[PDB]
Amino acid sequence: AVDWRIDNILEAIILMLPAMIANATPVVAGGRRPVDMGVVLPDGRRLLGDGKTIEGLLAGFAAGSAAGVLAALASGNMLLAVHSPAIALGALAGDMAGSFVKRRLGIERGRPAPLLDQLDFYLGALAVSIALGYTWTPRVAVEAAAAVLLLHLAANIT
Amino acid sequence: AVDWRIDNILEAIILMLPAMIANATPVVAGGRRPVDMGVVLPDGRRLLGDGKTIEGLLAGFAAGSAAGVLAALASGNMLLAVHSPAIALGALAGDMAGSFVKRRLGIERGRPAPLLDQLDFYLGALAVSIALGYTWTPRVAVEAAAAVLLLHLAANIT
Ligand SMILES: Nc1ccn([C@@H]2O[C@H](COP(=O)(O)OP(=O)(O)OP(=O)(O)O)[C@@H](O)[C@H]2O)c(=O)n1
Ligand SMILES: Nc1ccn([C@@H]2O[C@H](COP(=O)(O)OP(=O)(O)OP(=O)(O)O)[C@@H](O)[C@H]2O)c(=O)n1
Ligand SMILES: [K+]
Ligand SMILES: [K+]
Ligand SMILES: [Mg+2]
Ligand SMILES: [Mg+2]
Ligand SMILES: [Mg+2]
Ligand SMILES: [Mg+2]
Ligand SMILES: [Mg+2]
Ligand SMILES: [Mg+2]
Repeated sequence: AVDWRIDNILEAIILMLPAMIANATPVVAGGRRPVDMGVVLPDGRRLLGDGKTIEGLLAGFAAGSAAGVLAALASGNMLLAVHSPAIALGALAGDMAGSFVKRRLGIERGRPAPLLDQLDFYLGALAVSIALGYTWTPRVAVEAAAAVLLLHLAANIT
Repeated sequence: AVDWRIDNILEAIILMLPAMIANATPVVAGGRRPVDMGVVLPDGRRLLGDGKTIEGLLAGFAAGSAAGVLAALASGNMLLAVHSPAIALGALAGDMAGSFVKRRLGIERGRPAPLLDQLDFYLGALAVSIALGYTWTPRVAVEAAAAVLLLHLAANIT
């Protein structure tokens, strides 16, 4: 069950799974057309870099929308099918905002920014869910962030 | 005033100011003897790197202890003079743990790891305060973290 007060970790995980899926899909869908059209800024660095492709955004968005159907059916909350596309967009925007910040700091495309690399999409998606009218408790907002960390390190321990 | 339930941002700021001061002091005190004795690990990277010096740790510890005297006098809570050295140590340990993680990821000494570079000392200090018996609310734990970010970006906007 998902209501407007996100106050347990399973409910956060249901709400956020479209974002997680939107964030993870571009690594398999590939892509080769950069969102930033290859633009370099006056600091010598790409605006976003090659890691952000238009095929990535579309597959991520498509995947997040499809997952929100599953979130809506699993939870009985049909609003999840309407909200999950917007949340997917926030996840995708936050991942790009993180790449933007890495480039401005001189961090080359692909080099690790620990914490930021794992949480940027979560923070964009979280921001959108709040713009949509959801209230998070701070504890469950922290737990979900740590659950994102645990699964990323869970993805790499396998 | 500082009690055992850290539940407002000013009380968190008083408790944490020794850690902030412990974390900031090594950048001026210099230092040239690495904590890691120059050891390189089998992955080819330094254990900690040159950025962690023994003079840094001592000046940081000294500074954090001195600040806890000010925290104890400002708040009327004499236990702050006893706790602030341990909290300073947690701040120093967390900053080293962050450098450790950067080296294992191939991030060279001094290259930016945004978020991690600003929060590692806060997380060590927070861990020690909880080991000491303090309870944080999640909201004030998040606020203080964002206040650390805001001041670091405040340090750089001046
Ligand atoms: N909008 C996106 C997001 C990611 N990806 C693909 O997924 C990979 C991994 O994503 P990410 O780790 O975020 O990109 P990085 O290669 O690490 O680049 P950056 O340093 O900007 O994070 C990218 O290389 C890219 O192949 C994509 O095509 N389009
Ligand atoms: N225990 C410490 C902590 C820091 N410093 C000094 O303060 C500077 C800045 O601290 P920090 O940013 O944490 O070190 P970095 O140079 O960025 O190295 P790292 O990549 O490991 O973070 C260091 O270069 C070093 O001169 C020190 O001497 N001893
Ligand atoms: K990323
Ligand atoms: K640091
Ligand atoms: Mg609820
Ligand atoms: Mg670049
Ligand atoms: Mg990456
Ligand atoms: Mg209190
Ligand atoms: Mg090294
Ligand atoms: Mg640094």
